[PDB]
Amino acid sequence: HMGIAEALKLIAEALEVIAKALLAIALGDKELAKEALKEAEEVKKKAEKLKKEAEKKRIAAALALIAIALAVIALALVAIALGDKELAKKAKEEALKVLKEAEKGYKEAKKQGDEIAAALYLIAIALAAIALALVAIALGDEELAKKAKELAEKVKEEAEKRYKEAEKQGDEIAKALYLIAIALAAIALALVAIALKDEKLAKEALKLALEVKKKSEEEYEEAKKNEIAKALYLIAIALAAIALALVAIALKDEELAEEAKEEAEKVKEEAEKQAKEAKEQGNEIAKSLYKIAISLAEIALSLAEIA
Repeated sequence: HMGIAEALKLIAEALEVIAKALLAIALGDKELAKEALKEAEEVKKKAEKLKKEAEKKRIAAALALIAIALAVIALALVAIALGDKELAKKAKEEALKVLKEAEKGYKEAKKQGDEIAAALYLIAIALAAIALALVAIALGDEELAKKAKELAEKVKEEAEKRYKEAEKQGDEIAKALYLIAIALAAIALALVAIALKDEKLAKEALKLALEVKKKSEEEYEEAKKNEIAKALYLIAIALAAIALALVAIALKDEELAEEAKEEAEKVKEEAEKQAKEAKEQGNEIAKSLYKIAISLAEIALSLAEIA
């Protein structure tokens, strides 16, 4: 309850560091990169702290690890911004450590039958593939991009199958979290297409993002008649807009970049509206998630202007 809210706060903070690290890449602004770097290690330390507390007491532990994975992603971006091979190699170590913690926590969450914690660990696995995809870009590592690609395909196939089993359980939060995982899988694929200069894989990631976008939009109005599953469907839509912008970057397509930017503006409006409503009614976890959705729309806009 309280440990969940601390984790969501940190996840929001890390998303702000990622937005800053992204802008530093666009502008070549190294002061911005050093700044984000200090913020991302502050976040990772606080997140590494909350992960021990929640384990020594499960949903907040996976949320703490998500924050760690998001901090590691900001590290990989800063390494791209500064051209720092040492930092990239540090991000590689940090990401594999996340991948190990998220594979173990995912394994026992399926045995224990904890559907939300499993969906949350599966998300952290997808975050690890994203981080590895960025380390591949920084280092020029083809084999690491292939490792990332194979990771993202496993997440996709398993999130799709576990999503249909959450439809048969009436677990709408897990249904949203598995949609988010498929959206993160599309993000990892567009990054690997960028890293490999691969056009067929970007066309693949594009078909995947459009599938998630259509499904998350439908599930969002269905949930509108939860308030948490509602905000999670919005996050999924924001994450799909991020993948569209990435494919607009990888294919050098401007109509796709305009379409990605227009969806990001649409989600932002809806999230601001919903967050206003959740604030007045005291839906603190929902307000947190709508906050997270605005952050993701901001990241999508950054990429959309880079394209």
